[PDB]
Amino acid sequence: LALQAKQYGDFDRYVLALSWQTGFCQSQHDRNRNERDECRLQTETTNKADFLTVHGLWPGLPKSVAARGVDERRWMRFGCATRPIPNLPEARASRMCSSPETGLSLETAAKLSEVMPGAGGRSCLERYEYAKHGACFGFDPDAYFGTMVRLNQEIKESEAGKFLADNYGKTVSRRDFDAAFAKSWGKENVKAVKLTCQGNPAYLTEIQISIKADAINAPLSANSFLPQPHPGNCGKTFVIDKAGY
Ligand SMILES: [Ca+2]
Repeated sequence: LALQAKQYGDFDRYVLALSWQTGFCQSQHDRNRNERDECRLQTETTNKADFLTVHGLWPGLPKSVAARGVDERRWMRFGCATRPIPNLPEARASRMCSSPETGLSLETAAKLSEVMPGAGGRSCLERYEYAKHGACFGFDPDAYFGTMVRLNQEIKESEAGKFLADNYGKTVSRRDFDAAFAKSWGKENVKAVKLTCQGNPAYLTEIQISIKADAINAPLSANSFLPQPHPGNCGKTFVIDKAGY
């Protein structure tokens, strides 16, 4: 089912946010944070690429919102909660479950759980994510979360996901990662990716990909991406963290 905005739909992109699950857990641990049930339960699996989980799908700054004075950073920080508009209740990471239940169908909830360990349960990551990046757009939750799942799978199945899989636990260079990405989607789209790392030596924690708003309901190709200015804080070499602290 197609993902369509009903309000503030005049934005040009979506940032698919994927996290290297193992790395994510590794960081929460090293920062001395409380271990979540998703990390405490985290365990080794057959397809290493499956460690690439869904974090979210974030629409870019809507022109109609920018027109009212909202800037890129404010948008990145508050999303649907920016003022003067859309001005919806702020979604807080410290109380994700306090955000409104999305209305996601049981079927889509199950598909999401398989790839978004933080969804539902006592985390409620999907409520936080929808309140911040979807509610103000009137997105059908099913089409919204259903699209994240699809995109995550296509990524995992491309040379990008395979790259991660083959270098599981190894140190890689941003250069080769870029070649892996460019291999499936073109050299010119390498700048659509922002990588996030933690620690020193740096290890991967998240992958952010800029996708054209107009190409969101189609299988990814070399015309689905938009370059963006932030390479990330990973440096030219980083580690594809393995499961376990
Ligand atoms: Ca680890």
